[PDB]
Amino acid sequence: GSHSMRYFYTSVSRPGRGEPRFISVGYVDDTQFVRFDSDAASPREEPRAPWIEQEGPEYWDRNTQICKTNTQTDRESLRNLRGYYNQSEAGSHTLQRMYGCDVGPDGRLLRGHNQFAYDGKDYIALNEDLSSWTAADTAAQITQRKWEAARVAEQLRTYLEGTCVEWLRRYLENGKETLQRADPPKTHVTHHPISDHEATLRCWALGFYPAEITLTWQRDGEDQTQDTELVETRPAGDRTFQKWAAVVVPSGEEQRYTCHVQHEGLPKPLTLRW
Amino acid sequence: IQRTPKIQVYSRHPAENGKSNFLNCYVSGFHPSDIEVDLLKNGERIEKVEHSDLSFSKDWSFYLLYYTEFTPTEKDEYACRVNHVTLSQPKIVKWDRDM
Amino acid sequence: HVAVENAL
Repeated sequence: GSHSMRYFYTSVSRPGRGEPRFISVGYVDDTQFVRFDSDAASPREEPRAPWIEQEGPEYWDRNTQICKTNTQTDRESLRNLRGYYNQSEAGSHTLQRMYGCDVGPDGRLLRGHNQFAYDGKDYIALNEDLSSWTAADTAAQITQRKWEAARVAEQLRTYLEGTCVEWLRRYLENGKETLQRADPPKTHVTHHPISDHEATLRCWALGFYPAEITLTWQRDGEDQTQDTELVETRPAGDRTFQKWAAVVVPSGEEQRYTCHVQHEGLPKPLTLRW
Repeated sequence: IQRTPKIQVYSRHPAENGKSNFLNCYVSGFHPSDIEVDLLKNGERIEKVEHSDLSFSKDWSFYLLYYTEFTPTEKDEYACRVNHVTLSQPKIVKWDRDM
Repeated sequence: HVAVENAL
């Protein structure tokens, strides 16, 4: 894969209860490093990872200002969208944005991203060529025309190919001790009798990073996909992740089941048994 | 245009009676973002609860982690109570240390 | 953050 940086913006209107609230979080791969909340008393971009704390006041002032500007811009956008869709000012609406870069082994941009969603639906996205847009509907085509005329794609391309990957490389080096270190899962199998006839085997993967992982049960070397309960990968709360997979087995057949774990932190794929 | 939250209740570290730990309630895959989440001890709301900063997944659905420090015992019961526009009433999910 | 400002 490739290392990445992403910013996630969320603005939500609240008619009758003031202006829309803007929230921003930034990630390097699966590690959050900054946050901003427009409802805060003194709205500031704040550190969220140890390796970003070293950045100077100029960094925090600049990014705080951009977030303040983005707060106002999103409020204009929300107003604008309401008009495009002929919606009243009574209902709450949501605007989301994700953007960022993937850096390649040469240290150059591997792929750039910049996409928007309105009320949970794809609205407009910058294509991989970073020079054109994909608009979801007629409303988004109005936005497209504005952004074409304003040469938005070019400006973003410049950011993505330069600033973005430059700072990403910086973060990766400053936080190398954690960001460029893969923590393999601590794994085990538990056994939970359901009756005299069956029991649950649950395969655990705990304390791993990054979040990407594969957990599978096999019986006699055959995949048990459609019989396995796979929970969504979840945060431990300490910057690492958790996941488990479970299968119901006939009593006395436990030995025929094997759990298989793939993760970039492992020397090699694991096979587990009860 | 609305998606109901998935809910997982679990501890940061493998549960051990009498050992300090963290109780988590992970809500995800929901939209819109407004959501009410409470951690409960024996049916009573826990006061000191913090949550993560609002973020979202590739499909645009939101996720949040609510968490609090706790020391599990044999008889004490914990749960997560969630309300969302998509729910006709608060949903309660009990903490099972085996899950 | 990108310092490019354009309302939808």
